[PDB]
Amino acid sequence: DRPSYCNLPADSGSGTKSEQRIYYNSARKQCLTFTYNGKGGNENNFIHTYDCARTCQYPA
Repeated sequence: DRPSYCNLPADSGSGTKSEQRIYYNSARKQCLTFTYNGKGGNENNFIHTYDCARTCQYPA
């Protein structure tokens, strides 16, 4: 089943070190880029596209 946090919106969090991360967009069923400020945010926040795809897009 899909973890519920996969359905949270992208959350850029706080901080000054901007960094690209990947999030699952539940409406589009796609793993997309977003800008993460380095701190805070939520669990729908992945280092690599494959992480998002295996965890949220095509979950075990």
